[PDB]
Amino acid sequence: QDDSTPDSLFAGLVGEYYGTNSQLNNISDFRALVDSKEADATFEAANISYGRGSSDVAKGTHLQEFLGSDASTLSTDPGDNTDGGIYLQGYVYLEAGTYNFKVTADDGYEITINGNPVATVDNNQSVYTVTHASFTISESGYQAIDMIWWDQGGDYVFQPTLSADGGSTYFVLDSAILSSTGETPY
Ligand SMILES: OC[C@H]1O[C@@](CO)(O[C@H]2O[C@H](CO)[C@@H](O)[C@H](O)[C@H]2O)[C@@H](O)[C@@H]1O
Ligand SMILES: [Ca+2]
Ligand SMILES: [Ca+2]
Ligand SMILES: [Ca+2]
Ligand SMILES: [Ca+2]
Ligand SMILES: [Ca+2]
Ligand SMILES: [Ca+2]
Ligand SMILES: [Ca+2]
Repeated sequence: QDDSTPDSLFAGLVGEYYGTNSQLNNISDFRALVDSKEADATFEAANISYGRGSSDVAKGTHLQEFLGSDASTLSTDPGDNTDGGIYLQGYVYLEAGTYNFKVTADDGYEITINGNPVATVDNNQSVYTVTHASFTISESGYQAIDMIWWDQGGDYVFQPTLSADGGSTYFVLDSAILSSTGETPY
């Protein structure tokens, strides 16, 4: 806790959605959007496997469809924009050891753990899956995590999977291991 507002405890990350009518070309553009205003909607990101869909995430009900099982936690239904994206933050339970992400996305994204980038695509792209380099966790427990992802338009998908076993199996980040505050969710 770091202010005077109690924070919701749930098995997920704290999600924020931002839309814009400017072009998002890269991570910097999306982070600047996040900095520029209050979120257009908030949600609980408890099953981080979104899309795929078409015809712009920021239009109509496409965000709801993209978020799927998480859309019932939306604070509002945003109005139309051309471009948009999400900012997720909270905690993930990981034992000490080596891990790596494998992420399918359109457009780009950045994932950080304990403040260090561990999976980055700093550009727009049609759907593509990257196997990212491995990283280490020094101490078992809840690790800080954040993610950004955006859609510049067109198709959209975001599925960042994680392997604990050297790339032999991967899992989606979901309510089994996510925490919004770092306390244990029940
Ligand atoms: O290559 C850009 C070109 O492809 C289209 C096809 O619909 O968009 C694709 O590529 C974009 C990244 O440049 C993705 O954002 C998009 O989702 C994907 O459909 C066109 O919009 C543009 O012709
Ligand atoms: Ca607080
Ligand atoms: Ca903001
Ligand atoms: Ca809408
Ligand atoms: Ca879905
Ligand atoms: Ca739901
Ligand atoms: Ca655009
Ligand atoms: Ca796109």
